[PDB]
Amino acid sequence: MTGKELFEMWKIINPMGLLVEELKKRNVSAPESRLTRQSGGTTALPLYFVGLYCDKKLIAEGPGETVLVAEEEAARVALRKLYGFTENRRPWNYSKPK
Amino acid sequence: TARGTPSRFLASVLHNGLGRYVQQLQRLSFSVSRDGASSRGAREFVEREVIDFARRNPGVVIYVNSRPCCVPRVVAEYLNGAVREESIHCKSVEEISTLVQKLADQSGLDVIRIRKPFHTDNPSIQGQWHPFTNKPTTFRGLRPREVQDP
Amino acid sequence: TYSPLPDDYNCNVELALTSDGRTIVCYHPSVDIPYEHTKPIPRPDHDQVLKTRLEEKVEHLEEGPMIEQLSKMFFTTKHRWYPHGRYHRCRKNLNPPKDR
Amino acid sequence: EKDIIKMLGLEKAHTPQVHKNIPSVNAKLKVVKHLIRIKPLKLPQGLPAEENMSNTCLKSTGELVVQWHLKPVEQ
Amino acid sequence: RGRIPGRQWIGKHRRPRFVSLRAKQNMIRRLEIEAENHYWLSMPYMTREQERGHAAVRRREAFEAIKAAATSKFPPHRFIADQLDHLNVTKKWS
Amino acid sequence: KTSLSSPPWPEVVLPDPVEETRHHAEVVKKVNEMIVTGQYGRLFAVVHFASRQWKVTSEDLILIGNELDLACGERIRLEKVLLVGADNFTLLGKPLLGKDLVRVEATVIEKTESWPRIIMRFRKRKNFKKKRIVTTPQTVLRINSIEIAPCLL
Amino acid sequence: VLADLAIYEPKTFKSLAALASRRRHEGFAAALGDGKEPEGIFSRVVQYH
Amino acid sequence: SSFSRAPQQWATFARIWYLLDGKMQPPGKLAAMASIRLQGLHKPVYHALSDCGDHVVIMNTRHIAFSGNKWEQKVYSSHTGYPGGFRQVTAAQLHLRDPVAIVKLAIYGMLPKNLHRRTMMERLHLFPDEYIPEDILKNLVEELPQPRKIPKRLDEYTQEEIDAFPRLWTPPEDYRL
RNA sequence: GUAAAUUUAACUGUUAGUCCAAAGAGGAACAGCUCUUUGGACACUAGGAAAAAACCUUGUAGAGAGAGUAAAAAAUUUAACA
Ligand SMILES: [K+]
Ligand SMILES: [Mg+2]
Ligand SMILES: [Mg+2]
Ligand SMILES: [Mg+2]
Ligand SMILES: [Mg+2]
Ligand SMILES: [Mg+2]
Ligand SMILES: [Mg+2]
Ligand SMILES: [Mg+2]
Ligand SMILES: [Mg+2]
Repeated sequence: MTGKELFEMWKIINPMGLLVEELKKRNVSAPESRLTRQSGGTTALPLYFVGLYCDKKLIAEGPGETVLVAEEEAARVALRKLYGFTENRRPWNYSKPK
Repeated sequence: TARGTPSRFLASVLHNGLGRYVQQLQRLSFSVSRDGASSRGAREFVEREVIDFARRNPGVVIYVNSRPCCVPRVVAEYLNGAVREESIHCKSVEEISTLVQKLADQSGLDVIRIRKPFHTDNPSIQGQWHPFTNKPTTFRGLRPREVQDP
Repeated sequence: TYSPLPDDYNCNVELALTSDGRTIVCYHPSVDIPYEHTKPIPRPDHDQVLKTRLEEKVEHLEEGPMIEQLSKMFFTTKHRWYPHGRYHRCRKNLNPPKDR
Repeated sequence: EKDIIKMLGLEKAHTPQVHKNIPSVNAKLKVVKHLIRIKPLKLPQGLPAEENMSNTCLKSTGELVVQWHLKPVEQ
Repeated sequence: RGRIPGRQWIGKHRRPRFVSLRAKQNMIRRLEIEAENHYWLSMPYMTREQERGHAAVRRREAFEAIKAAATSKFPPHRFIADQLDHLNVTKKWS
Repeated sequence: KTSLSSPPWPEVVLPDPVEETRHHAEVVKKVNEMIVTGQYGRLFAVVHFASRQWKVTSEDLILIGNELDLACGERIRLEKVLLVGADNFTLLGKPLLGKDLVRVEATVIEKTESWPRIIMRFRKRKNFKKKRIVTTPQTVLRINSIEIAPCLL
Repeated sequence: VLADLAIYEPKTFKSLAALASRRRHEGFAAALGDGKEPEGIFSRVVQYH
Repeated sequence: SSFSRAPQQWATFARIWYLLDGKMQPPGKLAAMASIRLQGLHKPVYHALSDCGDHVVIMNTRHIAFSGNKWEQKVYSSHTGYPGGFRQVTAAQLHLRDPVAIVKLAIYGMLPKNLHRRTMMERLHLFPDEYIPEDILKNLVEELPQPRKIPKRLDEYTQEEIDAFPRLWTPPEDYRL
């Protein structure tokens, strides 16, 4: 699991649906998707950054070529932060046990 | 040249050295000649050096076969499946010992050009740069020359 | 009220020195995009008798007009969309090395 | 000028060389004074002794320090 | 339309060359270095009379080493073992 | 007030050193408390090894261009660390961080040699042509872990 | 390393940019000052012996 | 950033549309700003073979300003190939004939002299006036600051600024002026 | 201050020369001209003066995805008058 991502190993369908259920277990309001960044909307190579906001507080943000794809990516980023599988998380401790 | 030869990125076998180090050398097959003049150094290596070398490398199986041959050779086989055959023709005992020790220290990957003298599966910790990394946001996300509530 | 750089686009940079002065400590927490600086996503996009069938509107175009369409679509020149001979196709490495 | 540079042991550029401040040595320096940088040697702690021969360093200021600990000063 | 007759940097008619701002600074920088060299050559530690003979002993001994090395040239020794070890090329296992 | 009456750049007033010294202590203590409570994830470091500065993190690989006189599998500590950083804080040396502050350890996993390198010389119309092939020894190091201790005072 | 830090550690690079900007401003104050003030906090040099 | 591999690469190498206002601005300073963005030289991830260029939109190219007498001195010359087809026109004549030619030629000369330059020009959009197509407007991202500060005319100064500047001399009371 | 020098033994090749700086001669105080002298460079490396044998910087050889430097960018805009 050195370079592998969480969802590259755990394949899921509709991450947004799973994200909503996780927040309900944590008594957190439903996230709201908004466009934080946008570039080349009318062109063939767009860029969108969709941010998920709970109680008007940013929890995750994700890029994508379309709003639907970027929103799905943001849900994956939110799940990674909630589950602790961030890219910059603490590396596995392979040292000898004390 | 680099264009006329293959290339690869720096890597290891099964992330060797991360949890534990496993010697990638797996097998050494020597072919020495009893009477061959070019195998004089090979015979010297077998008499006094291969026995001590086997003690220091319990994980490497060494096969010494004494058969008539004009060019003695040593075949090194690694865990990843790579097979490397090296000639010890008219080599002294010291040169053979250096060559054998060189084979033990190698990972078995192809000895070709390596594009980068470093490898990392997590090159970024704070987040890879994108064009909006250092761009401030505007109120209501209005684009330049955009009118709100027309 | 002095700040070496604005703290409104990337992170809040705070510079400090230890007591001995041998170490520079930088505290740069990330900045979150405010809710007020975001646009809502564009969620919104007859008694017909016959079932609505999918209609193929992709009409074939000649080599000339197609490349003009491709060049304008991606803002490139026409030269990229012309083919190349077998000599260059066979030289391409179909299994290039991959890093991470 | 090429020969005098060899006599003074200045074959390699940017390599400091120590010479005595005597008229005969200065006579050679005057010939190639346009090819060299001349600085006086400073001894803040005096000449190196047998005990600290191996702990000497020539700083960019022309000072030869007899102690070189590679540590920051505590002051 | 503007061409230099013959070669550019040689001849009666040459392409003009002009001194840039950094070209002057580089020359002045080297002039300052040589000016300081003039100062440090103005204060000899000893006079010529005092200097005389103060290193004659070392210079003579240095040349005697050169003479000794020059006159020490001779063919190297030859050993029986070196000649006999050539028989090992036909050494074989029993 | 004219166009050249004042310099184009705006005036800059540096903070009071007496007040800023207190501010620096607060920042150092804040970052030091993060290390005590372990409020950091993956750490990246810039180490000076074999005349070159390598930006490394845990589980990385570096290809040194010379033999290190070390058996394969031996673990060594890189004592020259110019920078250690996290997701929120970064420590800078002047020019090197203290040994007690940061500890970087690496493992020797491969001792090999480079691919053959062609060294060719050629001068036209002079019958000048020589060829040499060189294989430089190499050592592969795997960065195992990067550890920081609360030594910021 | 700075090129790598610019691409993969933008937050660290901004701190380096801010540090250079702060040191640059301290140099300007020193030039304008007559020398009757202490050195800048980031302008101090660690001496080695 | 904990992004997936495909979106992470897409975000880094995305194209950004920049808007530059050329009113009362020298074309060369506009060209220098545009040239950097077109080549991708403003990105830390820049490389010649990475094709990291961006789109530059310049408006009010008809209202550019030339320092000195460059309107009457600067000459744009080209040859049609046929004998006697050497045409030389001043900057003033070229500007009136084509309002976007002066800025276009300045940007074209600053780009690298290779086969990527013509592609980079396809990302450059020039408009003589404030009119910009709706599609071009909808994809704009950031407006670059004007390289030159436009000086204010005498009548643009407020009374407070006029009162602030002191009178320097006392004219004679009997002078006709 | 330096490490070369002479002698003895055995030979080959070079003996059709270019520019620059300097003192001169011939020509016309012409030549990328011709002839001597002092020195440099070229006929060997690399950087620079745009391209560049002769100007400038720099030489002793390998590997590096380190670093400090050397030479190194052209300046200038003018006619009133008792
Ligand atoms: K000429
Ligand atoms: Mg010519
Ligand atoms: Mg074209
Ligand atoms: Mg002869
Ligand atoms: Mg001649
Ligand atoms: Mg000569
Ligand atoms: Mg010849
Ligand atoms: Mg050249
Ligand atoms: Mg050298």
